[PDB]
Parts: sequence; structure tokens; C-alpha cells
Amino acid sequence: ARRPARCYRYQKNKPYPKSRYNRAVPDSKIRIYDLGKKKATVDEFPLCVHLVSNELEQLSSEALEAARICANKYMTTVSGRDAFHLRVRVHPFHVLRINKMLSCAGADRLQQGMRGAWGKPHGLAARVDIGQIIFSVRTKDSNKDVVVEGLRRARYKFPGQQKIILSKKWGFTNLDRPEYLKKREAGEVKDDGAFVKFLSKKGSLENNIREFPEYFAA
Amino acid sequence: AKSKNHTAHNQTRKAHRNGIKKPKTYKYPSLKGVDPKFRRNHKHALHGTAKALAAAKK
Amino acid sequence: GKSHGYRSRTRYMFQRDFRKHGAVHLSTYLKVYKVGDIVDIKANGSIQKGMPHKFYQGKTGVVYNVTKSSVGVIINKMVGNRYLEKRLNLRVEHIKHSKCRQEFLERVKANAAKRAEAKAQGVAVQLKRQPAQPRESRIVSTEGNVPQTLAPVPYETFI
Amino acid sequence: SATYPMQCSALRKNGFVVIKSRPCKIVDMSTSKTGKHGHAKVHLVAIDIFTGKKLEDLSPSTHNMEVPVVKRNEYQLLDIDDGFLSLMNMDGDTKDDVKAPEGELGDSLQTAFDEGKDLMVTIISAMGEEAAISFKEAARTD
Amino acid sequence: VNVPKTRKTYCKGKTCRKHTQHKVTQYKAGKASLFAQGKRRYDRKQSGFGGQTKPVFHKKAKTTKKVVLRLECVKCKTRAQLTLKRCKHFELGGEKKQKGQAL
RNA sequence: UCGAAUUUGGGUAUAGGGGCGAAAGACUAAUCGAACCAUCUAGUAGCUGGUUCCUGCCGAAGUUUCCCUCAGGAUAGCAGAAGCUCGUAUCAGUUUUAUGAGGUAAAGCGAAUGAUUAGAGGUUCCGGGGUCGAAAUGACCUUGACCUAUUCUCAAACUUUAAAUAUGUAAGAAGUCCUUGUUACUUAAUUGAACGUGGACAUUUGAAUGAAGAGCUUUUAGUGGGCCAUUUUUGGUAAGCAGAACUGGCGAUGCGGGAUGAACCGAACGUAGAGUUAAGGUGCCGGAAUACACGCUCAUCAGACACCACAAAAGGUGUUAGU
RNA sequence: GUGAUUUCUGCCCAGUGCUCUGAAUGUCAAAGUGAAGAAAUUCAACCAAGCGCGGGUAAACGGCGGGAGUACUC
RNA sequence: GAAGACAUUGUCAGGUGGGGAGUUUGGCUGGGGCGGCACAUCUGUUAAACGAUAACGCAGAUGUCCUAAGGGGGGCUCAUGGAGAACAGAAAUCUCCAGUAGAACAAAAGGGUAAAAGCCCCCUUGAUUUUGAUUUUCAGUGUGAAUACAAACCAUGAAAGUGUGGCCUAUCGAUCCUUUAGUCCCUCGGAAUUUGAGGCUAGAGGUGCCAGAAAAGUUACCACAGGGAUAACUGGCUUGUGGCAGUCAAGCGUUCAUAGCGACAUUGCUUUUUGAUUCUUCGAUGUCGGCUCUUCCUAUCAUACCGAAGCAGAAUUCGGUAA
RNA sequence: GGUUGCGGCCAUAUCUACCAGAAAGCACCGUUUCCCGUCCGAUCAACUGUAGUUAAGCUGGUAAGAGCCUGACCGAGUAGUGUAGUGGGUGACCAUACGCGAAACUCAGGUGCUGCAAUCU
RNA sequence: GGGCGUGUGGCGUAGUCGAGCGCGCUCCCUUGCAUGGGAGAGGUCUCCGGUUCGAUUCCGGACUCGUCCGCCA
RNA sequence: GGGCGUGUGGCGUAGUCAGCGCGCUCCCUUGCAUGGGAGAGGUCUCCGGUUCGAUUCCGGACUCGUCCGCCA
Ligand SMILES: [Zn+2]
Repeated sequence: ARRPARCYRYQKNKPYPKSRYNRAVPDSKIRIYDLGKKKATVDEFPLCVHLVSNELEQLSSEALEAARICANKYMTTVSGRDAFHLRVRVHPFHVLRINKMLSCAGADRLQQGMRGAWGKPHGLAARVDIGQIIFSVRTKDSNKDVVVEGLRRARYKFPGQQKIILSKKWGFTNLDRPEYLKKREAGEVKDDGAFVKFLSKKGSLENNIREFPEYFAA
Repeated sequence: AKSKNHTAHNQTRKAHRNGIKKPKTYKYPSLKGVDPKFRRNHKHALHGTAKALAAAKK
Repeated sequence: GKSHGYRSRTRYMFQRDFRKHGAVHLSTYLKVYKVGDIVDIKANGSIQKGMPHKFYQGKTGVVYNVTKSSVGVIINKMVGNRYLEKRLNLRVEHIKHSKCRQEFLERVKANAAKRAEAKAQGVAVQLKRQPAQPRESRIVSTEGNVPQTLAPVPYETFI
Repeated sequence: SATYPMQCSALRKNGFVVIKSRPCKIVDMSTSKTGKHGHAKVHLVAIDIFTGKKLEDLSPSTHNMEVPVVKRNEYQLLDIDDGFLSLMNMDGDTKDDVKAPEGELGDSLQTAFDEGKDLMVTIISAMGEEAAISFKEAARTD
Repeated sequence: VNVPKTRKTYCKGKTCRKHTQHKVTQYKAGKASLFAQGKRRYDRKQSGFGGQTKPVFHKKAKTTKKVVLRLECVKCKTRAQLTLKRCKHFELGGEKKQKGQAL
């Protein structure tokens, strides 16, 4: 009962989010976005691999769900359920419309054609760009060959072209590997639930000393 | 039998055929819309000025 | 149906601005306009009386009438294939003097000063403005400025 | 004005109409196409509020029918004498112009006033003629 | 709406030329006289054969009328008219609105 | 069907909104849901068809507003004709300089509004579930809220910020400066306002470029179905679909090229001669190198040129070059 | 109007018509009557039939519903 | 003989009167009809940062309400949160603190507003008179709405000032006719007085199809002028839907992803489905099905030769060259 | 230079937490007969400048302070965009040519200036 | 052809994952215009698989029944 | 497919930005006839918004009953 994704592949319309002018959309099919060992610390998983688009198109929420299930299932079967952290870095906010025509014989007796042809919501999609990350996984350096294969299996569920790039960053942060290493040898990083908070030279010295004590322990 | 609703095609060409002449400006523009208390005094001021110039160059 | 009211499509045009709402400062009431002054029109949304229409926002005109709290301004409006003369009564919160006119008057008085001082010698005053001429010959030296060779950089991911 | 126009399709059930210069209240509405090409016609069956007669009219749907203004007003009885009720308004105004009802409503109201209940009377105004339709008893404020 | 029964307003009655007290009423049209020229012409045109000779209006759309107040100066008896906007309910009896009291 | 509610001759009666009808709107002289003839009558038609010699010059519109207006008119616009007042300017689909105005593209969300993923630390006179508890505004875990510092992703009807392109004004003589006349306006007041008298400043007189004359008036035709292309863009799965914005076109237009074609590329046209080219081409059709140079490809459906006359995901120790 | 014979033609007069020798001021023309006026005229009373009120009529046009209990009953 | 000043007849007046006559029975519109109002308007957006800008585009709204919810002045600060106080608790009243508006301002939405434009109190009628000018829509017509003055007369405050309805953007109506107010002015044409009538200036009674006809159907008995500007065939563009084919592989298959299948996803093809559109045809292209007859396509049911199997034989299934 | 009265621009001026303030001026402060206003002389009104106090207001300083302001060749000539091609690509879209040119980020600095009149060790 | 829902003892019918009632008649007791009372029998919850610990109950498939929409000019 | 109406205690329903009557269950009184008073009983179909407050005002959803879906 669902149209093929080629009818909604391209970004032909303006963004159409769920708002107080829509008020009746179907809920998204993808619901879980962070999975694997999502409660892991930052220095547990140094390596990060990205599935990144090469197209300017719309990805369906159904396709996002299918790719998430495929990559998660493959990596938990080959490497264990808590050896990786996968994060879906796109969210379906664009709403797809359909002008539903009757498929009955002699439909033109009651069709009215293209008059008042404004559509009804039937699906949700995420609008991506050139070089935008869809999937991001962080793991140890011993799981590179299985997370590349997991992303390669997940790439079949997506239209268009995607690339698998091994990032130069440490995990889900934005510093490089030696930059993060020379930062964490000092005490100016401090862990959070999954992420890490950093020290800055601004701010009040009392707060900067109750937090982050080992760097000032010089 | 629907038809074309509205367009602005060819309109700037039609205007710029013999078009977009600026209005002619003049010395001594019109005093309509100017404040009547100003004009009522301005009449007497010009009348006195004309009488003084006539008496000077009589 | 369609809607073309007096203040249609004037949302961001007649918003005030960020962090300068409230009452207006007293310089706009202390400024003095005379007949023949050239003024810019920018409406103040805080004052609802004497408002200009949305067409005249950012338009520049000439004062022709001065009343108690307002100013009469003449604008030239393109209607069809010609310009028409439009007379507007605007409160003084919606107008300010045009700075280009006072810049030109400063050029006039400095220009007359130059002509007056150089008339005592006759030194070919050359009072017209000139645009940006092509730059002439020069000698650039390498003392402490030996050239540094640059090359194109190879490609990287940078994510 | 006393009365205002309306469209037949704009009319609906339990609404007031003017039929043959009488205030009437609709009980039935039915629309049937005149011809396959043509517009539907509205057949209206209504009951006069004052007299209880059944009046029907059919019209084009696009036609405009006259509609009265009906006001229902709430009063307390003071006396029933000579077939004329005496009523008492909020803020203490009194009217005696209302004639007493002549049917089983009037009989029940007469017996209720004879045996001494405090009776709340609803009288309606439409097109310059006045009548009483129903009565209740005040459950509180005895 | 509600309008008070009296009003101090301008009177151009050639002796006042100022604000005097005025008693207000509502304007009523008055009966259409016979022997008005249009009525005589209409009767002459309607006599004979030919049926109805003039249009009779049917497509009524307004539900209200503009109310007209008749002001009457108490000194020199001169009268003025002024119209108001459209209102479904109108009254001249002054029952003033009161603020901090119950429903 | 054939002895009768039979068939039929002649005479006679009924005449056109009338007749007659065992009823079909049947018949009433090949004419009937109102006969025929003549006149009114050359009835009216916003609708279809046609509209008669040559050459020269200029040359459109399918758009604004109103209409029982939507196949039509009026009105403005576009066009022609007649000119008139002057003689290089009170010009300009242009640039520069100076100065305004704007809320789109972009960006932002550890900034307001709204949406939204994940943990962390706290708050229980201040939650809910279990377990331990006599019970407890009891305890221990868990889960929900709220707060605090973070984190992932967004917005036609969100925004602090904010372009590009378009867009207003000014670049003087109708100007600037000095002095002092008028007034019933205005001021406490010759204070000011406006218009003035007299005097000074001229060809670099106030940026560039170009001007092909500049300005003004009257009158009237046709038109008021448009369509296509690039870019922006709306509805739609889409359409040689429907609807907008700026420009250029076709209509109204031939010529060279795209084999062919209204719109594409090039270029717009008096009659000829010579030369050079545009776009496109140079094996032969076919005018012009089976030129030169470096590589790649062998297809048991090769490929061969924009608009344009289609092909995708996924693969291949085919072959080549790379990381 | 229905359409030989045979056998039957149930219920409904609220609506729309049709029909009364009923009862009688509600609607209520012209003429006529009264008042006011200087008159044109204005205002009232009175006011025929028909409407309106009250009956009849379906071999007149027509019409012949729902909710519970256990065909029947409410 | 009967009847008799009653019938009859004549003229007026009321009723009845499709028996008959005449006429009417909107427009837009992805054909028309039904539906809706995109028909007079308003807010935000589409709208592409001056202005303008379409669709039966999106989200909504109007035919009202108000003697205060208008005008002037004075005092005060709101939503919310925290901490307290008998009954009194989630919500009654009182007190303090924080509080850029997160409240309120009649209504739809968007702007604007903090010693206020909000809440409370005091006084009032400027929601008044006289005609002009200007802005929006625009033909620079009307109507509606609005802006700034002039000449009066007022309100309020100590005053400067403010006020010509509602904080701003919507909230509404020609000619003819009737009626009211003013001037108590002009005319009734042989001359006067008084009624009556007609004029001048300003309002009201209303046309919502909102620049403004007085208006029910049917036609299968039908007619005329036209239209491919416009529907019902084929053909053409598109392929949602229909049909057919792939890729990936969580699983089914005792065990085993792929012998045979194959979820969640995703890429295509076809024009033997039905839609969508309106390009051609309305001075006509004969419109279902069957019978008859020829040829073509392959996405192969059988026959020929083969490969694979969860092929022992028999039977079967999957696939290839093949029309 | 401090302070007061009236201001202009309206955070470099605001906010949070501390510290300091000679002189003068502001301020808190004392009182209810009179004018006046309140449930309440708390606000407002009036009287005294006396009985007192810098505790607060106010001013200034401090803070790897929050905010705000300025600058950068910091990001970045990046994103976006005007013009051009019989450019690439099935397409989606993307390079190049002639031009214009952001925002976030990062870093550095700053934290009221001033007009008129009066008055002050 | 497609969609949607349905399936309980001989019959009707109640079911939140932990098969009851009424009717038929088996027996006994108890009565003209023939009753009542008490103990009875009676299901593979349509079937087949998986989940659970155990499915009427949850899920997937099949069967069956009942509705709704569909050929041409 | 589209449009309209519909749900209030068992029933009838009414309504201002949940009431009675008849049912039900008790009690009391007096026939010929009775009547009275108490209670238990209603998330106003449901869910939101608006509003001091919503049966009432609006939006969305469910159920049921209707009416159209025609020319070729
Ligand atoms: Zn007077």
C-alpha cells in the first residue's frame, strides 16, 4: 500500500515539518537512534567510521529503520552486542504527501481529477546533502573490519551512493587522535555519561578548580 | 474553458518603448496642500514686497 | 479570497528591531525640518499615527509643508510608464535627514573654499571629481622579502 | 429588524422559518434533484409554534427564505385571573399582558397554581405575538 | 448598544453656535404620503393593463439597519441627526455598566 | 383476418393553438410536439464563412480596472498620422562616488519560539512500581517528571546575524555666500519662516560614458484566446500537465547549422560583385586533411555529439591507470 | 377511474384537494355612513363572497414507522 | 299561463381562475452536473530581502461588539515560580522575594505597548460643526477605510499638551423613489393669502451575484448558431495504480541464507489495467461482443536439445537457447 | 577630579558576589497642628534640619565572572550568489571562466563617554 | 477478484496469558388446565507452527463464514 | 468515495461559559382515588484546545442512521 521510494527520492519541495499547521502526521518508523554500548565512556572506543552520503536526496524513515536493523544485527552477531556504539545522525522531519486517486473501474465518474489536489501526509523522510553523515559508529581498533562490513551491508538499504570513511577524530568528539591524546594526558578532560567535558581558559577560577583538578595539580 | 489568469510578461518592454520619462520640474511649484495659515500670511508678505519694490522703482 | 490591506505583508518591515523597542529618544523630536530638505522615510512601528504606506519605506523625498507634528514630503512613484507626484503627511518619528545631501553641501563649501584660495594664484583648480585611476609604476624590493614558493595542497577528508 | 433572510440549504432541523407569514419550527427537511442536470429542491415540513398547525413549502435550494427572531424568556407567576397571567421579571418588572394557555398545559398550570407550587414560566416572542409554552418548578430558592 | 438620553453637543442654530444640552431620540421614518410626485407617477403607471411595471426587491441581505439619533437642542429647539454603526441590539435607556460586581 | 366493432364508392360536416383521435403526439394533400400561402422582413445574431490593384515607409497585442463579465465590450497600455515650440538641453532599461532601505539564499539552536536523540549530576513535606520492612512525610533499587552542565538532528507560515542580484535619492546657475526689505504667520525679542532688492563667484559650472535631436499636443486603428527556452519557483508520482517571477524569443521571420522540426545554435533580409567568417563540419553521399600527435576500447544487442528523441541499482582475475 | 368470470377489496381525513342547510368577527374592496378641515383630503365605524375557525369525504390524490420483553404482549 | 320590480342587462369593485397568454429560471469551474466560493473583504505564508505577482495553493478570519471596550488625567504592575499564615487542601484571602513581558489589550492572525497602549480610580462626550487637501485599492474614477491641517465650539490636566471614535492592519453600498434634518430660503409662470406640491444642502430606508436585472422546472418529441476554447473513442506525453523483472539477505527449508523460497528496505522495465491531461478530430475517423482471416511480439503452455535439484526409478520443480 | 539638578547617545552603562567611600552634596532619618491622601502619615501630603547614620540607597574598585561592545590575513575567499559555454554526468547534481562575498566558530582587547548650571578639601 | 471482520459443549453464549452459565436430555424426587427441585453427561476453545513457564487469550499461515467494492459500449 | 445528522443515568429529553418526569430502591401518609419525601444512580460518545468556566464555543477521532455518486 506504500508507494516506491523513487516517487519521493529528490528534494523537490520546501521542508514540510510537523507543526500546528499539519496536526495530523503518521509517526516515524525509526524510533531508536543510539544503540550498541551507548553508555560506554569516551576513551573506550577510539576509532570512528562514518557512512556518509554522496547525493542530495531524501532518505525514508523506513529505509533508515531497515539499515539500522541490518547493521546492528550484523555487528551484534559477528562481534558482540557491546563492542560498538552506533548512532543514526539523521532524523526524518520532512513530511511526504499523497493525492490519493481511486483505483476503481469508472473512477472518473467520481474522481474530480486534479481539482483540489493538495495531498495528505503518509510518510516521513530525512533530507540529506553532499557529504552529510547518515551513520556513525565508534569502536576499538580491533573491530574496524567488522564495522566497515556492517556499514557496507547497511548501504544496500539506501538509495543513491554512500561512502564509508574512517575518520581521523577520536570517537564521537571533534579533536584529532594525537590532539585528544595530548589533551587527555593532562587532566583537562573529564568524562560524562558518554561524552567528555573540556577545560577552557575562560570562566571563574573557583569553578575551574572544583571541576578538573588534576590539570591544576601541576 | 479555463484561461490564463495574470502575467506581467511584455509589460516592461511596453513601458520602455516610449516609457519612463521623469516628470517635468518647475520653478515655483504648486502651493496646494500647504498650510493655510502660512499661505494667508504669504499673500500679504508678497503684496507688501511688491508695493515696496514698486515704490522703489516707480 | 485574496487579501491586500493597508498593512499587508508588513510583518518584518514594521517590527521594531532586536533590543531597541520601547519609547523613542528625543533627538527625533528635537530635529528641525525646513521646506526643501531632503529626507529618508523609515516607519516606526511604535507610533501608529501618521504612518507611511509600505511602498514608501526606504524612499527619499523633499519637504514641501511643515505643520505642528508632521511633515509633508513629495515622492515620485512609478505608475505604469511614467512617474507621478505623491504628497505624504508623515509624523516626524518616521523621517530623518538624508546624509548624502549634507555630504554634497560639505563638498560644495570646501570646493568653493578651494576655488577662492586658488583664485589668488590661478593654478588650474581642477575641481571636478575623478574616479579610480589605474595605479602607476612602482619598484618592489626583496630586502627581507624573498619570495616564498607555494604549491597546491593534496586532497584530504577532513571530517 | 424583526426578521432576517437565510438560504434554504443554510436552514437545518429545529430552526425557525417564516411560512405564509407564520413563525414555524421545522421538523422535516428533504432535498431532491429536480432533473438530472438541475439543482435540487428543498421540501420543508414545519410546525407553527403558536397554533400547532403543520405547514410545508418546497423551494429552490438557492432561494432565500425569511427567518424570525424568537426569544424565550423566563418569569415567575404572580396570579392567574380571567385567563391572563401576571408575571414578574428579574429586577422586579411585572407584565400582565400574557394570556393564559388554553390547552392541557393551561389546565396543568391552573391546577398547579391552585395547589400552590412556585411555577417558572417560559414565554416566547416571535413577530409581535406572545405566548407561554412550558412551566417548571423551582427546585431551590423556595 | 447603549446610548444616554441626553448629550451636550454643538448646535448650529444661529443663536447658540456652541455646545448646548440635547435630548436624543431614535429616528422614525414616518408614513409615506400620497400625492408625492413619485407615488402619483407610480399609480398612473400601474393603472391599466400591463401588470407590474416597476421592479420589486427580493434579494434581501442585511440583517441590521444603521441607527440614527435625533438630537434636539433644549434652548432653541433646533434638531440634528447623526448616524451610528450597525448594531443588532439598541437601547436609549441608560443602565450603566458596573465593574466590580457579581454575575 | 375473412359475415362482421367488416370492406368500400359518392354526397356531406368539422380548419390551424383549431379540427379529428378504440390515444401513437397519431392524422390534418410526400409537410405536424402546432399545416400551407403572402406580408411585416433585407426580423436579430457577442456566432461561422467571404471581403476584389501595385509599390514605398512605420509597425503591434494577447496585459491593468469595471461590467449577468468569461467566444463580447468599455478603459489604460502598445501603434500610426498630423504636427507644434525650440536648437544640444529640466536627458539615459548604463557605470562610479556618497548615502539610505530590505529579511530571501546562507547560517543558528551548549541564542528566544517550536520540534527532537542519548546518557551524566541532583530534587523528593515534592511521583509511580517492586524488594526489605509491624508500620513509618520508612529504607534499597528501578522508572517517570522538574532543575543543572552536556550531546545528536531540524523549521514555508522560527530567529540573534545576514549576503549576491535587484532598488530610493544626490553629484549645483532653479547653486553657494554676503547685506537688508515685506508680513495680518511666529518669537520674550528684527527671533525665526517664506518670498525678495543689491553685490561676489563662469567654462573642470563641479564624476564617467553616450546623445541618434530635446520637449509638448491632438486624433485614431488593431489588440484584450497566446505559446516556448534558461534561471527562481507552486500543486502533482509524473506529464509534450496546470499555475506564477525576470529576461530573451516564436506568434509576426526568411537565411546557414541541428538529416527531418514555430521556439535550440549562429545570424536577422533592398538588387549584385569580390574577400573573410559565425554556428557546424572536412571517408563517400557532400563543398572541405583516409591531416598530425598521445592514449583507451573488440561488444555472439560496440560506439558515434547539447536541446533530442531514454536507461538504473548491483556486479565482472575483460583490460588500463591509480590508492 | 378500473378492466371478462371466480374470490376479495384491510387500516388511515394529519397533509393536498373536494364538499356542508355550522358559527360569526378574526381578514375584510368599491359604493354608502360619521368626524375633523376652508377644501382638496385624512381618519374611523360598518363591512358581501372567499379566506380563517368547525365537520364530512380514500372504488379523491395519496400513505401504511421505531425500542424492549417472552408468532404474541408492553 | 308563469314570474315580477326580484331575475336579466350595462359599468365599476373584491375573490377564484396553468383553461389560456407572455416571460424568466446567475457566474467561476483541470468538460458540464453535484460539491465549494477561490464572486465584496482581512492576517500570516507561497512570493524568489523595494513595489507588484497566479492556482478550486496552505493555515485561518469578516457581515459583529462597545456610553465605554471612546477622550483626558492620576496611581500602580502583569503571566509564572519560590518561601510563609486557623479552618484552608492542587485551586478561596493575606505577606515577602524573583520576574523584558514569558500576561493583558472585544474578536482571526501579524505587528506595537511597562512610572504604558495593560489593571484600578476621577471627570467627561472630539463617536461635535463647516467644507477642502492627501494615502491605499486605482483608470490615479467611484466606494470603504485612513492621514495631516484650517476655521469654530468643547472635554481633560497644575500644565506642556492630547482628543474629528475604538493601539494599527477587516468590519460594508450608486441612479430613481420615499422619508428626516437645515435654510424657513427659491418656484407653482395673469395677481395675491393659506393648505398642498416641487426644488437646494446633509443623512436614513439596499441592492452579500457586494460598480448594485424584478424571476421555477422538464424535454428520451425536440430545434438553431457555433465550439475540438469543452467532455464521451483510438493515437501521443506520464506510469500513481495494474502487470512483470532485479539487488541485499533477517529467516523458512530436520541440520543448511540463496535446491526451492524469502521479511524489513531498495533499483527498474512495460503500455495487453485503470487513472491523470486535453494535443488532434464536433461542415461526423461508424461506437460492445461474436463469427471469419492474415501477420507480428515473447514475458515459452506443449514439442527439440540442454544445465540444476531437498534429481535413486516414476512423477515433478527451477533455469538456458529457442516464436 | 568628587557630588547635585536637568540631560544626549541608551548595557563599554546591565546582572551576580564581595570590598571601599576624606570633604561636600544626595540619601536614610525625626514629627502629625496646618493643606492633602490612605484599612494603615508604609507610599503620598505638610513641618523641622532639629535627635542620629554611612547600615542601606548612590559612587568607585575587585572577578582566568555571565552578558554586552570593538577588531582580526580566526574560520574563510568557505557557504551562498550575478553572468558564460553545443562544459561533465542517465540523473541527482558538480567543476571551470569573469565578478561579489557571509554567519557561526576561534583569538585578542575593552567594561561608559559627554553637554549646561551649581557646589566641594 | 480484492478488502475488512468472524469461528466455544447437542444448541446459544461469557472470556484481561493462570472454559462459566442458560437451553436439549441422563437419572432421582415431586405434580387435574404436568410442573418444579436436586445431583448429571457434554468442549481436542476451526486447524497448524512459534513465544512463554503456560496460550481461548500473543503472533504468523491455512480453512470456513459474513459484510463492502469491482466488465463493456 | 463525498455530504448531513446522531450519542445526556433505563427511557424521554431539556439546557447559561447537568435539570426534571417516568423507571429503580426505601420510608411516610391517606379510601372513592392516593400523594409526598428521601436516596442510590450522568467521565453530557471520546480526546484536546479556547474560555474564570465550557453539555453549550471550536478542532480531531469513534459509533450508528441517512442522502448523493450523474451525461455519454
Ligand atoms: Zn440651540
